[PDB]
Amino acid sequence: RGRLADELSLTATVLARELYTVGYRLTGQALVLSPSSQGDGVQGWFLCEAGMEEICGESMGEVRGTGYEVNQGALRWGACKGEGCAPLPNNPVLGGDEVQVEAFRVAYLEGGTWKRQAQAVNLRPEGASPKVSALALYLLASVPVRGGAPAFTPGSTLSYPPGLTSSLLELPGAPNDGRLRAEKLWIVQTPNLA
Amino acid sequence: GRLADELSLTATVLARELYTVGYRLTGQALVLSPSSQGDGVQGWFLCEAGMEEICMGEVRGTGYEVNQGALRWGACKGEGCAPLPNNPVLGGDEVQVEAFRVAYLEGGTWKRQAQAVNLRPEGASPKVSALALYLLASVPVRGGAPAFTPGSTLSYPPGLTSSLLELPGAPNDGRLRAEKLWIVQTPNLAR
Repeated sequence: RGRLADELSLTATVLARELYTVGYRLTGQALVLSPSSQGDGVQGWFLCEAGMEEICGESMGEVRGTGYEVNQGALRWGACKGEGCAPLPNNPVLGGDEVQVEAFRVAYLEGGTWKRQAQAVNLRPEGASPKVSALALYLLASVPVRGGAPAFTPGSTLSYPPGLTSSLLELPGAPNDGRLRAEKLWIVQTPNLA
Repeated sequence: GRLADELSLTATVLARELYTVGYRLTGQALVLSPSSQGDGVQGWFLCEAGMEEICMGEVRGTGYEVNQGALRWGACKGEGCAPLPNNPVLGGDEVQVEAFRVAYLEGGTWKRQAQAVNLRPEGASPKVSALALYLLASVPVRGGAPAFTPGSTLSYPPGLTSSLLELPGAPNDGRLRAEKLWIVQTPNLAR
């Protein structure tokens, strides 16, 4: 609980709902993961079925894309239509003001091993390549608080699934600036990529 | 602003959920319960595998209302289940949610009144094309903020008004206030 924790929970509900659908009834490129020291990027595509997803409203039987990235302390989102469309991530989700997003990490689970590396998933009639069963997403954010907060250790509040470690996620340190910090790790199943 | 961003995130969560109300459902799909003191909405839909994590071939319910300065959500499983709102979405502490309102669009006319939507194989009764949702929230801010007028920042569609929504006043208590109006299309309730 806490205002910032509640905002991170909202953010996770938005991203999880969107990413669960990636690959849905799709042939071709379904996911691209672009981890970097500056923040990770994730793009995904899926086929729209009428009635299921709001953004599909005008794209029945058509491919849609989705993308998330962090830039200048803000997590941003974009959406597009068309096979292989490049989302432009210009819609604010969280941060870039009082709230600073200090880390955004995405790892993936392939055959029981967690990885964080450049990766593209292609769905072929024979199957997915590689087979990705889940994504792990991590956010660290900070905000000012009158009187300061004690120094926060990223990773200290997480419950990891089997095989996932702070070392893989490359969690940053926290600058000694008195700000209130909160973090969130969440796992999103990706049955359409598996 | 930070509070505006928190209202945007909340709107996204609610929209994505309410858009699915009525999906492949026969029977009661939606109940709207407005009041001058705050609105409630409940809805039901069929779960199809691979649509959502929480979901196969079973009816689910979903509900929202404000209680004690928090917008809360509830869920249930089963035909006719009551989704008792039991978890905070936004507010209930530093953030206070002061108003939640839901209106509906029926044949070109925006309405806000007690209403249930029923779905039959032939179609919906009444035929609801969209919902409009409104939130007002406040937070403390060092140095205070000026007096806010609810409705003052909204872009309304034609026929939707502050009077229709029964928007409240705001006290001149120095808290920072923000509001959001958003429209959710409801094609499953329009067929």
